[PDB]
Amino acid sequence: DDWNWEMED
Amino acid sequence: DVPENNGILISIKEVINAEFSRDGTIHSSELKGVLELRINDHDLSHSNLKLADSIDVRDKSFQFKTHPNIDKQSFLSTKLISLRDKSKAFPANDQSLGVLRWRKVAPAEDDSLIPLTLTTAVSPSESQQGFDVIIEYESVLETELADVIFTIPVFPQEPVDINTESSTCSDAEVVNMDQEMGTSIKISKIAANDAGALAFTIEAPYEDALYPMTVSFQESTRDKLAKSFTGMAIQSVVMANDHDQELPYDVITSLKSDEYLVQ
Repeated sequence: DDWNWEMED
Repeated sequence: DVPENNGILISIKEVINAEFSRDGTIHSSELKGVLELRINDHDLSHSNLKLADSIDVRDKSFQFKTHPNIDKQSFLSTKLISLRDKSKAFPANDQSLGVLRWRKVAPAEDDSLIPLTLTTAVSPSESQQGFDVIIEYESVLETELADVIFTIPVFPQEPVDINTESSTCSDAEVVNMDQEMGTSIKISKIAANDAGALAFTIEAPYEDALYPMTVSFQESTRDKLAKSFTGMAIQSVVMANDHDQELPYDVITSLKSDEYLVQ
């Protein structure tokens, strides 16, 4: 899924 | 490929479905797009894309949908892909981040999403137990299409006879024959904005056996000023903190057929 990724920092 | 990334790579992928009647009347068409962001450099983590000033981001016919981590309101007012939380950052792990989707749909007789129009004509033949087929195609693309594949769902015994000075691409050749899939004829080039005919003779019991015909094309470009088929493009990439500070990047704009058929 290209549409699940988390914002980091 | 799994193409190379030198930091920030932006990909604009569009896919086109299109159904025509045999005579050429468009019955339907659907275009799905996405813009993805791959980053492999922690120094570029705090970037913001900005889309071409020529796109109407409020046009409801594109059904624009920003990923949830992205800030929908700066996108809508500014044409700027940015994070929902100003203090965070894109993953710098070279994963494909989906940041924006679109979907456009045309009704019958509407050719605005069609990159390649098609017509077919069939008449019974003298030289084979079957039909003389002509497939007329017109491109409206700025670039060329290479290795476009028409495919007719019959697996004849007698070889397909490609009428050779009546066809536009003279190295037009059968490249696959399968009991399941049918017969596939390759065409080497369809150049930008030009008309063409593929004409051939094929054994078949009756016209209906020759349908649905199917076509398959695909196109790419790593140019940084390239607009997608619908107009999508990246004006620049920029630092989250300082919108004046430009950042380095390549962009790939692509277009594939999916279900593209005459019926």
